[PDB]
Amino acid sequence: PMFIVNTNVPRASVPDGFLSELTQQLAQATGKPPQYIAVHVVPDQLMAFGGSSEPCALCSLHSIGKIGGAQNRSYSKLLCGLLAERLRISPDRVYINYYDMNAANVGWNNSTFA
Amino acid sequence: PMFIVNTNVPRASVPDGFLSELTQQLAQATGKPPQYIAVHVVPDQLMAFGGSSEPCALCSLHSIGKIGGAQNRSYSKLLCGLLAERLRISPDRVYINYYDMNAANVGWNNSTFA
Amino acid sequence: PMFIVNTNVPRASVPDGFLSELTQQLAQATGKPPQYIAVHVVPDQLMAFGGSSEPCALCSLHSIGKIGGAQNRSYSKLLCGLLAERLRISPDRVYINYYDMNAANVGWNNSTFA
Repeated sequence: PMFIVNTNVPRASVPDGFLSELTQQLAQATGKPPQYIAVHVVPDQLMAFGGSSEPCALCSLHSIGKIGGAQNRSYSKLLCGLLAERLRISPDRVYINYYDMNAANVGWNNSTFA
Repeated sequence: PMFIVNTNVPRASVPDGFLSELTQQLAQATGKPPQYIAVHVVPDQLMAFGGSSEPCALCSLHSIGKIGGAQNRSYSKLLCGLLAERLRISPDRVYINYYDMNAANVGWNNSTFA
Repeated sequence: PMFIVNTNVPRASVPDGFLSELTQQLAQATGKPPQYIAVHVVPDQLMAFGGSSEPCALCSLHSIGKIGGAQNRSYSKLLCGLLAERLRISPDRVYINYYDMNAANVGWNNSTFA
């Protein structure tokens, strides 16, 4: 799985352990080994949500399977919780786009997963 | 809706109110309330279009509905126009990817829109 | 086609001419003229892969057609090879997401390809 967070919070406010915390929590939530999880955090962005530049986040989660109606509601609770606690972002200023990837459409280690 | 602009134009050339303008224009074009519109502008990027590093942009628009043949032409005229007027990017050096998102695949405030 | 590379390798390690090389190699691999290829390289990113911050990359390739099972294997060998040779990134620390875009969902030059 790969998880991307784009946010206007400054780099100095991103805790040093945040990428490792996300990796472990996503491994538990998805049931996948941590070795397969990639995380990308992009702070200091020029962003607005609802016309306001108060802290916000635009996120994406891509996974081969483990995406769906009930699962995505659970992921949204987990991730809004982490963003609220660690980055101080209000949960109504977070969007998360979920992508169920076909194995033939994910490249890794010179090949694809198909 | 969520609109992202990645561009090699320098940050100093982005006008002060550009995020507000995009928000209002997108609200009018999509018919969705400004409260739910997120905009993200990423300048100073290392980009090329057709092998050249003249000003260019790669953009994405994600929406739950309001995506389709005729609507997307209208959005492209609006958005290429704004980027040409405000950032001085030629419209033939802009790509905009459009994504019709399933409501179950957009997380917000501890749930999804399904 | 549009190709995006996000990496934690520093900007100073990106060779002169890399965006040209990517444009030329992707034109050959996809069969599309170079004029319609856009490339975007994002170094110095805060990223982890498998809970480690050793060099890694998250990439996307979006094309109108020319995406599929066997083609994506060929692209992954090509692109993992280039990232390994030019940026010193191990292929097992690269994900590439492939997107087959409908022509009606790509805006360019004030219109769409539909």
